[PDB]
Amino acid sequence: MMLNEVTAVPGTALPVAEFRDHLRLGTGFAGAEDAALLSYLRAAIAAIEGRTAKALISRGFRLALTAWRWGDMQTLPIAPVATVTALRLVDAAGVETPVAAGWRLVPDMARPRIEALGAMLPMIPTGGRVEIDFTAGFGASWSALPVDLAQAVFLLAAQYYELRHDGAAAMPFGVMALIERWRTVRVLGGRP
Amino acid sequence: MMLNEVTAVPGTALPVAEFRDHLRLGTGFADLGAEDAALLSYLRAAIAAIEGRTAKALISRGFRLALTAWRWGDMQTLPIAPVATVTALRLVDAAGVETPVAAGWRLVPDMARPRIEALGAMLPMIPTGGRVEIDFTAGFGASWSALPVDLAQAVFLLAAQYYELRHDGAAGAMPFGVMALIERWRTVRVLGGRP
Amino acid sequence: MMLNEVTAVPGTALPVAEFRDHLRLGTGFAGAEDAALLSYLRAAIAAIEGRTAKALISRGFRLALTAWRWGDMQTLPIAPVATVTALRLVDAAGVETPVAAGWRLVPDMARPRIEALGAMLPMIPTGGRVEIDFTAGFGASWSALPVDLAQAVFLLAAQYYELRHDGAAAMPFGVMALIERWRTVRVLGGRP
Amino acid sequence: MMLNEVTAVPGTALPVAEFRDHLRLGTGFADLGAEDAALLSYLRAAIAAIEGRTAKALISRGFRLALTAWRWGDMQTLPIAPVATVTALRLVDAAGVETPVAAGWRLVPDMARPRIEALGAMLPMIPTGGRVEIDFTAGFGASWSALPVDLAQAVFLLAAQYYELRHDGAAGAMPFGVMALIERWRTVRVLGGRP
Amino acid sequence: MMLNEVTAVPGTALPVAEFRDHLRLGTGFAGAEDAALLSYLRAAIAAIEGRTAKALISRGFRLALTAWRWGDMQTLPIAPVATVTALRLVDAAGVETPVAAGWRLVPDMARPRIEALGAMLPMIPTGGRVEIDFTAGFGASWSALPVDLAQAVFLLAAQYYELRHDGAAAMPFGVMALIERWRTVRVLGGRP
Amino acid sequence: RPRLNRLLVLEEAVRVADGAGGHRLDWQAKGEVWAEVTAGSGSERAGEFVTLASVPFTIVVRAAPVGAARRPRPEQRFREGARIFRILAVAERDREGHYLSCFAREEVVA
Amino acid sequence: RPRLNRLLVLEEAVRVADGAGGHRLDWQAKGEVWAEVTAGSGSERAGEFVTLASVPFTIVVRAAPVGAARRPRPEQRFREGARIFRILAVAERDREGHYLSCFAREEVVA
Repeated sequence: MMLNEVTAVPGTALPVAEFRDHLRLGTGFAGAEDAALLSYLRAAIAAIEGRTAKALISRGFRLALTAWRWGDMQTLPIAPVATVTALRLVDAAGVETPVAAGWRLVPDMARPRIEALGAMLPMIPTGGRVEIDFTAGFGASWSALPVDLAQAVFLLAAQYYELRHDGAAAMPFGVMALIERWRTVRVLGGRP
Repeated sequence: MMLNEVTAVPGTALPVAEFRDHLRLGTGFADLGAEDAALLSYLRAAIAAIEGRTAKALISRGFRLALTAWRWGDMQTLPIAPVATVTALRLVDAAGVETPVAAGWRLVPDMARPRIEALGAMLPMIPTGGRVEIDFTAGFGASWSALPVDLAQAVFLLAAQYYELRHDGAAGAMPFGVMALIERWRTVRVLGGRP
Repeated sequence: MMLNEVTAVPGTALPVAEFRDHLRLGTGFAGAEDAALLSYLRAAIAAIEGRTAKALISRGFRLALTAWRWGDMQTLPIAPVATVTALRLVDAAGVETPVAAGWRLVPDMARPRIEALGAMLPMIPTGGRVEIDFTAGFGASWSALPVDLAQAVFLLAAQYYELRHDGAAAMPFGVMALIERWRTVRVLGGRP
Repeated sequence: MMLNEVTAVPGTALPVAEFRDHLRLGTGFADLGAEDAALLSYLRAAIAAIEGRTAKALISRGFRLALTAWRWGDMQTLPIAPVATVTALRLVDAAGVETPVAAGWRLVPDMARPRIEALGAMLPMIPTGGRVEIDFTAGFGASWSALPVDLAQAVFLLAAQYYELRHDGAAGAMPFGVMALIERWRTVRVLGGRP
Repeated sequence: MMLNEVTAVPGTALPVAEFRDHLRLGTGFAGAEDAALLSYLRAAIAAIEGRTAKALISRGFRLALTAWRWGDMQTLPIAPVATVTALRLVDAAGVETPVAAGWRLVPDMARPRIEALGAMLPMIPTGGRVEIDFTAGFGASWSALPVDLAQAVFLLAAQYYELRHDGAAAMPFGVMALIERWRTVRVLGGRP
Repeated sequence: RPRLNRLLVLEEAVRVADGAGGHRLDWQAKGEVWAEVTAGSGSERAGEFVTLASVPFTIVVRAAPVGAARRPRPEQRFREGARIFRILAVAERDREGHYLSCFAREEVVA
Repeated sequence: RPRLNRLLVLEEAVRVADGAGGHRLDWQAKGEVWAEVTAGSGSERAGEFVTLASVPFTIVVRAAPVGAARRPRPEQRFREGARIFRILAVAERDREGHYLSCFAREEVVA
């Protein structure tokens, strides 16, 4: 189980123009170039998509795993999923033969899971571990996000900008109190 | 159970002209509009912050509850609380070809637990490998003047702290603060069990 | 059980003139227009009529519920009631047939309850849930309120005016100590 | 199990031109390079500080795992987590004369537990008084632009405190500080036992 | 068991030039001569090679002990070892006869141990205790060290320089938090 | 952080020049701003032939970029009714730049 | 320790001498530095025939050895846009020497 992404987000989809309107606009001085700001939003998206297990820009992933968990399951970790592209099933060397039937993607923010039809799920050869490419995330743009999750990115990327090293300074709906409802709540630490 | 919304708030329905008067910005200048893209940007970030703590909707946009299996036998509680006039209950199959069903489902309107409550002792059956999309418009009112005013005051108390401090800086809450106003709009549930 | 109100309070019944005499009069400067003040009293009436379950201006409600609690009961939540207007009993589609006998309103600040005559209360059809329209509240004006409840509205609407966001600053008879005797004290969390 | 690296980071792959812009040093002077031997000297001291707390590699240099006895029967977990393309599994004897073996070992790639997982039910046998050198290139990407950005931000938050204070001087950590960013890259192990 | 070293480190292998670039460079004033600085790095190397049981410059040791612990063991205390030179086995007076077979050095950062071939290890005469000369350490230069261990030497030798007596002043990756992963973690206080 | 409670009329005078190199001031009203006013130690001051009565009165408004009408400049003045607060300088209180320090006198002739 | 948030253009004037023993100043821009600016108590000052408006404005930059361009000297000045901050002296805040104290005036003519 690796879950590397296919393509990174371009930066032209990130709101480097709307971040400085959060950062110094209305109150302040009309400071740094776009390459300094964009290094702080994706450093704040990747801090929140790691704490909440989300994706937020809807790029494409590839989940390559070696054993299914159940035979009617294997929940996917990145939460908002849509349109699992292919279920490639490589052999050892891998002429790379895909399968096209047997499973149904169930789009669900709780457990995005792959839930094969019936009771049997596509098995794995010896050495030829199965890979899933899926496109998980809210929307292709920034305007398709939930706004409280998009605000906590701006509240955090303005923290990484306005104070550089790990220095000193909790408000009611802060950074933590906004992403506490997008995190995954699980209480199974067990065998299944 | 995905629960994505069909349309969003248009932005003309948000009281930016009143939130500007709340912030005590400035009255009679020739500028008077330098923060309309900003004052509206924190009203959307404080409405959607309180919609996540109270599971309310506040503007009455149209939602869509796409799920694959009914939770219980007949009732099927909806997450967003203030509901009215479920538009369509469609019953999809393996591939497209959605067929709307009147379906004997009826929507008890209540802000405690907004549920469907099948009247024929069973909800209409879902095909194998098929979804169910409940289209409904949930929320208080179409404009801002139809909200309960204690909940609409908590939006202004909260969107003004996203305005007046930009990064996460620590700030004794007032008697009826932000948290004390939305805490009678939260959902009070005590069931962690199987039924 | 929804309990939406029929008509909102007009604002010409709210004391926007007497609030500024609380706010800056006797001590101070003889600041904001009436639309800014009136947005703070009804934001303080709705904070106290939610904490104390009252109505304070006596507007009309409609309680539409699907099952009675007992057959000689169904206490009404908004506390000071007077003159239940109609007991409409709709069917499914609803030609909307009212009933006019069988129950007695019992005006009581403790349990405003509807208490049908005898032992049988008007039953509900399948799908046709019963609605009650009643006019609950102290008086039509502002001068008919209990003055300690009307003072705690002014002590709270002067808090929402004189400090804008959730900032810093308990006195003996404060806001909480004045509305603590209008709140509903119930200790039944049980089956009946 | 020694685990020394074959080659180190070349120094041209470290973003000194970006870490200089992080430190807010100075933009348009004729000097502009008085700390290139210093800003790079604290980036190497904050990458290698986070590689020891998270057991990651971050630049994808080539490693060598010289050990003498297989830990378990078949799997042989590797310490450094993000692995790809184990170059050679050689099987040395008492004195030199190393012979490479394809060996039926296969390397399950996973950032949870990077292991070898013998497919012939046994790892290839080690001679008496002989080593095993696993040559592999472990890490995220060859350049700095291939790192996960939350881990690369923790390097800049940490290398800037080695810059801004030279001796060990005591400094309330921020919501997502240095420790809160690397704490989802650490290894979460709960086995102190014999297997 | 003594473990004295053969030769001290020359000082021309210590980075007295790179220490002042840590000490006052980039921020400060372009203070003391090389004999004052070099007295503080080796006073900070010997504080960390004692707390972490390391060697850091790879000088040569001589471990002379009187009884082996097991017959397939005697772990060596200085941790990063390479190329045990000789296993001299003196008698009483000591014509000083070396042995050249029977054992294998196992280079391991955890337990650098000497692990004789088979089950029998070279025994010790009466009075003629066995000495091991080995060359333990990371590399001959300073550029072969792990950089977090080399940084904690500079963070500590800049402490011994910038404040002279035991006076007043914890940061996230400090001196202690950097050398806490090079220390020896043992939980045997027992018989074997 | 400030409690902006008092309403003050910002006033910029348009400067019609006269013949002799000077200007003429009429003080038309600019927009109204909200600000807190904090008095310092006040005492009489020897005027020209007046016995004036001055107070320091640091005034805190919200900020703006320098090319905006919401920035009080030192050639402007405040006015609460008939109380002329001058402006001595504006000086950017917070580290982030949310608020400004105006400095007044409010010298009635006593 | 300072929060270096504001961007200031360091400016050294090259000094072309004229005939009569003086110099000519043109104020070309040196590099840009980041610095925090902390206002003191500001008030009007009797200029020559101007009513100036001054503020103390202690400015904190990062340090450098004295033979470097990143050291602001007192003959230089800062500029944020069109706001001329002078430099009165530089004075080495920290004990270790990480930061400097510049001292400005920023006197607009009011």
